[PDB]
Amino acid sequence: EHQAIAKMRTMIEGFDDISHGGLPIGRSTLVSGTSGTGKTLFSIQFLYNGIIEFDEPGVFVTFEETPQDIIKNARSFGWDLAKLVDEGKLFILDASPDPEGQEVVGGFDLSALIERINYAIQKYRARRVSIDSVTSVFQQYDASSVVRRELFRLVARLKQIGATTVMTTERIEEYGPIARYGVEEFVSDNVVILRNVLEGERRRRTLEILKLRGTSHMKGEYPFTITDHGINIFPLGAMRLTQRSSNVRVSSGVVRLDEMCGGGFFKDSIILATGATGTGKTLLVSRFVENACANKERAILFAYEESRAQLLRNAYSWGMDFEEMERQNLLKIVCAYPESAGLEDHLQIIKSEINDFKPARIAIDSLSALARGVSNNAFRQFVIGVTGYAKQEEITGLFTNTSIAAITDTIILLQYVEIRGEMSRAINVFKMRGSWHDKAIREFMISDKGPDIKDSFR
Amino acid sequence: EHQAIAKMRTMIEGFDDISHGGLPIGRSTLVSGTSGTGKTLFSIQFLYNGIIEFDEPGVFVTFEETPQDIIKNARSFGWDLAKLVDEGKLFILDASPDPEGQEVVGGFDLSALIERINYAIQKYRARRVSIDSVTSVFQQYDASSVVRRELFRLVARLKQIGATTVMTTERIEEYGPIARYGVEEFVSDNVVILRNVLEGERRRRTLEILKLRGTSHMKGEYPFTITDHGINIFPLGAMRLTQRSSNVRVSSGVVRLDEMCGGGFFKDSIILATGATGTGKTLLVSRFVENACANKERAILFAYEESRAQLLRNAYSWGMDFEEMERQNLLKIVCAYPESAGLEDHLQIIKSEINDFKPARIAIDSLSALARGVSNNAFRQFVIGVTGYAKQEEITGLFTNTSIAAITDTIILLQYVEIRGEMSRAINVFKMRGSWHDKAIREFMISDKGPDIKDSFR
Amino acid sequence: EHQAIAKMRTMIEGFDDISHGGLPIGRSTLVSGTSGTGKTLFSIQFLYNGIIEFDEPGVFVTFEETPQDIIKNARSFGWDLAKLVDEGKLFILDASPDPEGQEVVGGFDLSALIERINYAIQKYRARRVSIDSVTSVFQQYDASSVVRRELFRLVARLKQIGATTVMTTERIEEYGPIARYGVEEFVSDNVVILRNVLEGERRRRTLEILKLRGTSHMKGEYPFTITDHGINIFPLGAMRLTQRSSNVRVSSGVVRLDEMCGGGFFKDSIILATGATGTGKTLLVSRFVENACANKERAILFAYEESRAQLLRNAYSWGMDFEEMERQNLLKIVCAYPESAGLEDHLQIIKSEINDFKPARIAIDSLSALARGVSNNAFRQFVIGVTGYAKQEEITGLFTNTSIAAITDTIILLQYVEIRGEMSRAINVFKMRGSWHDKAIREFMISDKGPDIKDSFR
Ligand SMILES: Nc1ncnc2c1ncn2[C@@H]1O[C@H](COP(=O)(O)OP(=O)(O)OP(=O)(O)O)[C@@H](O)[C@H]1O
Ligand SMILES: Nc1ncnc2c1ncn2[C@@H]1O[C@H](COP(=O)(O)OP(=O)(O)OP(=O)(O)O)[C@@H](O)[C@H]1O
Ligand SMILES: Nc1ncnc2c1ncn2[C@@H]1O[C@H](COP(=O)(O)OP(=O)(O)OP(=O)(O)O)[C@@H](O)[C@H]1O
Ligand SMILES: Nc1ncnc2c1ncn2[C@@H]1O[C@H](COP(=O)(O)OP(=O)(O)OP(=O)(O)O)[C@@H](O)[C@H]1O
Ligand SMILES: Nc1ncnc2c1ncn2[C@@H]1O[C@H](COP(=O)(O)OP(=O)(O)OP(=O)(O)O)[C@@H](O)[C@H]1O
Ligand SMILES: Nc1ncnc2c1ncn2[C@@H]1O[C@H](COP(=O)(O)OP(=O)(O)OP(=O)(O)O)[C@@H](O)[C@H]1O
Ligand SMILES: [Mg+2]
Ligand SMILES: [Mg+2]
Ligand SMILES: [Mg+2]
Ligand SMILES: [Mg+2]
Ligand SMILES: [Mg+2]
Ligand SMILES: [Mg+2]
Repeated sequence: EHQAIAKMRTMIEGFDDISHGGLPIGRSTLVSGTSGTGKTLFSIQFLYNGIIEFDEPGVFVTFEETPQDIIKNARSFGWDLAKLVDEGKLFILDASPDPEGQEVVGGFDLSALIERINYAIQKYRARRVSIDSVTSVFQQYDASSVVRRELFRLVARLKQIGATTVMTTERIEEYGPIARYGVEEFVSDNVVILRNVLEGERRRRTLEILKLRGTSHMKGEYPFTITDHGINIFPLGAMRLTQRSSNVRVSSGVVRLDEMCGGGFFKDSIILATGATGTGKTLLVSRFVENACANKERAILFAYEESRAQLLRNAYSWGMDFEEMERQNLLKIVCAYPESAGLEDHLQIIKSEINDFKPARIAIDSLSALARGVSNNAFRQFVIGVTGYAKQEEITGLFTNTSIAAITDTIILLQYVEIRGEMSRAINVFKMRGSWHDKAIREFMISDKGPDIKDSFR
Repeated sequence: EHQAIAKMRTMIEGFDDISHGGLPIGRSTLVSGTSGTGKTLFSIQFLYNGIIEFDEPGVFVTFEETPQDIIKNARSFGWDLAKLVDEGKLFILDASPDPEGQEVVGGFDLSALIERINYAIQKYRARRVSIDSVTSVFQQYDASSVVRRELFRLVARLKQIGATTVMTTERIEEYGPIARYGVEEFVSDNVVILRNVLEGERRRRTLEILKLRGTSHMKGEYPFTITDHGINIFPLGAMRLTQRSSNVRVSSGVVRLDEMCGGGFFKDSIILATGATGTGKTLLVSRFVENACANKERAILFAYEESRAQLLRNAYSWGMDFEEMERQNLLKIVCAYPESAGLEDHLQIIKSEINDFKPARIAIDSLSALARGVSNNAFRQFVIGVTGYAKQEEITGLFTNTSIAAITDTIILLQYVEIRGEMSRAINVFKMRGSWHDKAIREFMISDKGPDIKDSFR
Repeated sequence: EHQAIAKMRTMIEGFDDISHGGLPIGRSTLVSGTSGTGKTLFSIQFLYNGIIEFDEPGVFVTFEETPQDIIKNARSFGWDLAKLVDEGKLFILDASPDPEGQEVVGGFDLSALIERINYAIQKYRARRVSIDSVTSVFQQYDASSVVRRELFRLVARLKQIGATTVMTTERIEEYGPIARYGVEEFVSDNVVILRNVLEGERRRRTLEILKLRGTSHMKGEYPFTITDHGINIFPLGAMRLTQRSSNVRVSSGVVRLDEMCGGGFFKDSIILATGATGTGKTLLVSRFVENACANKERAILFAYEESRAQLLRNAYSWGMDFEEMERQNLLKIVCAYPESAGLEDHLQIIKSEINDFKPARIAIDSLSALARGVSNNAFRQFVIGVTGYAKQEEITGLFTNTSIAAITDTIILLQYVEIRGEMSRAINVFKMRGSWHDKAIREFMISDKGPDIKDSFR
């Protein structure tokens, strides 16, 4: 209702839409998670994007890893930190100890740990601080009520200096307490929790903001993925659309099908073909993709239950010759496998290939193959993400389901009808959005040229 | 995006496809698991394959087992370690204690344990170190925050020496914490966890890489099996195929069936026969196998619900004489039992027999017998593995199911039809991939010669 | 692939098929289980069968029971130990303490416990050692990391002496850790765990080998039963068969059933009669059993729902006179009750009666009565065990099920058909294996003589 707390953009893909503008300026943040969960590179990316984009130097405090290993690990993501250290922008502070030697109590914060930090801040004019593994200095005393004053004096002193801070903490369990001692969540103003939960012999990374005092955020768990470019969080939200085309109807391979359905599929719409097995869905996918090369357009076919070479053989059996249209770079075949990764990584692969090839038509074969063994919520998230990315990029998408409906625009239903001791077939344009769709039920046969929709069942 | 961390191949079957090229060079690795889980021989195999293939000497540090027992245990797998000790390649270091004597604090790392290791490394020019049961030296003090500095100084010193290291740690629970003290996962760069989980009065071994800092890997649990040659992990992934045959259609036993189905089964395809009990599925399996001897080819029949001798009796009742074609080594019968082992063991037996006999036809009788009592995910993994190995080796496979479909290529349906107070039968080629398949529904009878597909039900 | 570890046969019924030849020679073995689970008599039987069969003397170390009580407890199983002590074969060593007195630390191993053991081994030339309740000497100090070196020096010293050793350990929980302190499973080479799990107000004993270093075994839980002769484990595995009979077809009580079904039931086959209640299944069982006395053969009827006297009354109502054929010792009736014991106890009773009477025909009435309230897996094991023992002994078996099928050879289906306001019946030989089986559906009535298969339903 009035003035709010100013925030700082982290430039991590997807985090700034979750926290409503970034992290608050001048306050600490706790990033706690179990082992192997992705919390060391969060601070690395938070420093790197701040240096590169807005030209803000930052410091990095280490407790377990030497700086050379940090630079070597960050070298795999593409970005180089040794050059930025040479330029005097970034300063890796070392507080990890010697492999041999003695100790007394393990030092103290205002002894040297905050003094060297403050000297480096006033020397490099840093704006962002990333203290990593604060649990590595409190470990020497199992004194759960004594670490409160240590964390409190650290957070208060860093607030007095006036720099944005990210702290990192370890867990033991996945859905238990937020940290080890059950103290740090009641001290830090901002809490971010990372999970790596194992269910059904598969892992799944999620991110969650627990509290930001004095401002608003999004509540719940949001999935992410560590890739070659770093952490990639997936948010939600519908931007502006240009859906009002209504006259840029495109063909659907079969001209007899386009006699039905009002004159062709809309350019920005989701088409669903459904039916039992062996009924002719891959034939419709093949027609839909192979029609695109006649207008000199690009198209991608994601196959999830066929072995490419088999697709080429069946296509040449129908008279298609995907190899020729693959030579001219008008068709791409991915030929993946459903259990090779999770639905999250599959969605990332789909988005990367769509961005790489820039097509005009997308055909995902057998969504029902991606729905075997996974949970219902994850599959629903995958379907919504794929459909939203397809409709936002103005791409005609065709999906195949083996026997969602409130999301798709057109539905073609295929089936078997037993006639006189023989198994025939039938086709039916079940629904459309904004067109007349030929309410008859006609039969068809898969000949040696393709589908041939015959007269009705009267 | 840039230069990555160089890796070292362990030559374990299936591990190099999971970790994307092996283990990182010059960094430690934690292999933690419960009792009896296969973590001692992981290090033995990691040393042995490194010596044999690439000629890299290595050292083995012991804490509980005397070297003679290690050599005697490794002798059962076929490989001999005493000769390699004589050649001066491998050096079993002993740090296990005397059965009688005294102690002070149990020694220390830089006292003698790292000094003898470093002396042996500089003496034998070793490249691979396998410290086994590091928990056997930290046990004397229940000081969970004090073992952190010990493990850290060990890992850092071994990194300074610059050798690839594999450490071994014990657990108490299966799905609880990664190790005993909840510390070692936050110290070591690489974590590998082995499980031996008991569910439904059956055991199942799985392997999982939890984190590799600075590189990529596969996430989740992957099953393995300890055999006469060592650990045999089962990866995933489809290599190059030669599916584009389309012309090397083979017969299907019954020439009347080959009048249907377009002219025979394809050479590289999966055939599924389905129906209720008593409808004649083993008859089709018998015809399919006994056709192969007419062209002087090899064929295997995996029986899972019949007692060999009963198969012989029923075959002689149909006129097959399996002894004659078994005497010429053109037919092999396995005669196994479903609850005698798990699905991974069954798949390993199938693969070993296929590799041993080099056949052209595989007939697995009653997949529905293997699916009783097991979980759904394990059965799906078994089906995909068997089908992938069959289609990779260019082998015609016939599977029997008693009343999957998206993986098979042809489907034959059998059923009962009650006509005029009598129970008849019928046949129906339900689907095919890349052929015309005679959409009629005809009856057949199991006479004293075999099946006789009669006219239609009009 | 090469030379393996030599093993020693324990001669316990069923254990030598699980561990592939017995226990390894010269190494310890941990037998841990909760209270009342059957681990004291395991060592007693391991010593006794070694003395009796292979003429190997042994020693028995006691910690809580005086030797006189051990002899008195072993006297109930039939075997006598006092005679073997007199002959100088068995030596029951005593280490249990005095009911009154003092102590210092509770002694020590190399003080007297291993020295008296070694003296007895060198005196009696013993080969087998059975130390019982090793937890009774480490109990005085709750020092879970200090018992490790004690167990280690005990196992190493016993290996140096060179005798096969069986140790016994206690638990508190059923599916928790293997022992009390979570140490002994990481020390001993061989681990055997006994369970006595309570589920559904019933107990069930199982056995499991967890690890044998350097050799192979069976993985999972295997049920056993303590009887008058000792522990009796139930393994799996199909030996040689003589199923190729095909010409010894026996009659089926009703001759009108025998012009159907090809000429009679096969002599070594499993017959299943199924249908609703009140349909006439016990009549078929009665005919099947009472046919056997006409050829002067033996037959057993296991009744599980009816009540002896009632069977006699209904048989005399049908004209059977079971008392006369019982007087000549050609018929035996068991007259048990389903909830009187567990499925393993029922299977053991069935096997004992079959071995005792040496019959030619078994009729188990109402398998569906044994399947009420039990789990699915245990019932499946019961069915497979009964069928395998019946087919291995060359015994014709008839089973009754009230409305499996992939294991039985013939199926007779019985039902109700409502005709014109009256409830009739029908019969149908649903399936056979290796014979022609009269595919019609005929009716029958239960008259005052027996069944009368009438004409068909056309
Ligand atoms: N280039 C990469 N591509 C894919 N995944 C990567 C890549 N680099 C690292 N990873 C993954 O990211 C994770 C590494 O996380 P990071 O080391 O930054 O923190 P952390 O392991 O959670 O920290 P800590 O070890 O202190 O608990 C691992 O799961 C690793 O497999
Ligand atoms: N040359 C051909 N002549 C006749 N029919 C053919 C030919 N090639 C393929 N078919 C037909 O292809 C059908 C197999 O199904 P199809 O490959 O069209 O996939 P789908 O049922 O749409 O879906 P899915 O790929 O998920 O099984 C069979 O019914 C078969 O008749
Ligand atoms: N030749 C073999 N064939 C099959 N299984 C074997 C063979 N040799 C050993 N095994 C099995 O491998 C396992 C032995 O594992 P290994 O001795 O390498 O380590 P571990 O038992 O996990 O170690 P620790 O005892 O320290 O916990 C056991 O399950 C054993 O039954
Ligand atoms: N000599 C024979 N004459 C007539 N019918 C026979 C003969 N031998 C076997 N049969 C037939 O065999 C059938 C038994 O089924 P079959 O052994 O063919 O297996 P299936 O139904 O394909 O599957 P399953 O392996 O589950 O039994 C019976 O219906 C019976 O009619
Ligand atoms: N003759 C017998 N018939 C049937 N069951 C018997 C017979 N004798 C003993 N049992 C049963 O066997 C078990 C006795 O086991 P045993 O005394 O050998 O060891 P344990 O009870 O497991 O040992 P501990 O008391 O040290 O825990 C009891 O369940 C007892 O009821
Ligand atoms: N003397 C009789 N006259 C006519 N019918 C009789 C006579 N005795 C018995 N029955 C018949 O016995 C039937 C009862 O079923 P029956 O005792 O044959 O067992 P079942 O249905 O095969 O199985 P279960 O004994 O397991 O319930 C009744 O339908 C009844 O008609
Ligand atoms: Mg880290
Ligand atoms: Mg398809
Ligand atoms: Mg070990
Ligand atoms: Mg069969
Ligand atoms: Mg006892
Ligand atoms: Mg009855």
